[PDB]
Amino acid sequence: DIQMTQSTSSLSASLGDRVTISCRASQDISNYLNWYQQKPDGTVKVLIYYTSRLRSGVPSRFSGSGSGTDYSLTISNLEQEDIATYFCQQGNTLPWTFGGGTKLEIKRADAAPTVSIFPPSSEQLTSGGASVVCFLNNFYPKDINVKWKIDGSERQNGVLNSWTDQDSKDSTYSMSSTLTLTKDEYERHNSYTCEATHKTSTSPIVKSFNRNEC
Amino acid sequence: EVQLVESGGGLVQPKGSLKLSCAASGFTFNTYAMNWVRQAPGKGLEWVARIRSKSNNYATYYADSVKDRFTISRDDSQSMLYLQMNNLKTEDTAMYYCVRHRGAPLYYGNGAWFAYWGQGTLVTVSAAKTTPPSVYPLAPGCGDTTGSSVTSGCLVKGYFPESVTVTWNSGSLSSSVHTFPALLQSGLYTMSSSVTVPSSTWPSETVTCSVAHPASSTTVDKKLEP
Ligand SMILES: N[C@H]1[C@@H](OP(=O)(O)O)O[C@H](CO[C@@H]2O[C@H](CO)[C@@H](OP(=O)(O)O)[C@H](O)[C@H]2N)[C@@H](O)[C@@H]1O
Repeated sequence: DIQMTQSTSSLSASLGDRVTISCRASQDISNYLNWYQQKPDGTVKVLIYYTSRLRSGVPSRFSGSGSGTDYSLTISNLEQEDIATYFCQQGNTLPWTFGGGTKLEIKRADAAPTVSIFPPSSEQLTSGGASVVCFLNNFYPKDINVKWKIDGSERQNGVLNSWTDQDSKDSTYSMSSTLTLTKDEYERHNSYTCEATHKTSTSPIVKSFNRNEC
Repeated sequence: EVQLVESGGGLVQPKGSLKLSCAASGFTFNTYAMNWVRQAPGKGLEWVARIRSKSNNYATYYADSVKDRFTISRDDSQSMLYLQMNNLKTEDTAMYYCVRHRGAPLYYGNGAWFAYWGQGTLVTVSAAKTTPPSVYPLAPGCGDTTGSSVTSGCLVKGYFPESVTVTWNSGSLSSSVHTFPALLQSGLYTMSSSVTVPSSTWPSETVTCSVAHPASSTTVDKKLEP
């Protein structure tokens, strides 16, 4: 089969930048090379076909070039709505094969997270379990550290963190941290806090509650 | 205009079977070739199968990985595409997309490409059983309050397979919401969702999350209370 290679799996660029995404086929594909955009929600559309032909309705800032085994998608004057994963595909010979994809993050100005904290629910407690949850919302860049402090001591066991995809309208990220304990464990401590450390601040952003006041 | 609505996706055990469907509309179905394309989670796209039009005697073609296990078919009278999947394997786990082939090659070139794509139907091939989620609300405690806004949430815990959908106020309050991708913890998934609203409009005024998990026919609503 024909192997398609996109050697850059991810990149980051600012609004207005030129973005070049490369694709290499394992054999000549006679210019039958097509590009697709997959939005973060999973919606797929074709951009370019037959190397350089622009699909009706796709903005002109998308263009393609190449021949033989080597091809490129260019996004000129990058726009906010271009956050997506980009895939190449050869249509020369069966099986029709795709590249592995190139994920495009768009930069924005650094932004501090908005932190919210939530105690476990009555319903969960009756089940004999206890999940404490922290949301860090609308921050940039993506890297961020969350620490849980129980009565002042760091707790790492039982912590699970999930980042959102980049927000399509404002390019920020969000993440949830979930600390799940047995109800027994929960009950034997009072102070619960999550601390967010991010490059936008020299000191952590903190939210806390006390079990006996909740 | 062009709509391709996939259905039939679900959990199935290894060596099991499942039939997917795709309801097409907004174009002349019977003059186009159709495809299925799939995407294993976190991976690239893989072409699965092609069925040509009646004018080409409905010739079918398959990727070698699915050849002899999968059968692509169509019902032109109902504008439906089907994928019958037999002897399923773990690595068939994927989102499955119904796809309309490019049209006239004299205009669009001989090379194959895929002009319109459905939103997908998720197929999970696993030995693990269906498990409905436990849904729990997330409201602020008594201690402290910001004047401008408040953030509420729903925690969706210990389900299988993917996925679930969370909506707030029957869809009304939207994109003030964040959906946190599900994580697999010890054979079971957990995700959460948040909404942010003006602080005056809550709690005076109701806020509710509806959690659907089609795979276990469950739907749970939580009205959020102080
Ligand atoms: N104007 C023709 C064009 O319409 P458009 O899609 O631009 O609106 O294409 C129509 C479809 O053409 C047929 O496409 C088939 C593939 O999907 C192709 O079969 P194969 O590729 O399997 O050989 C067939 O030859 C094409 N005629 C066309 O009906 C419109 O007239």
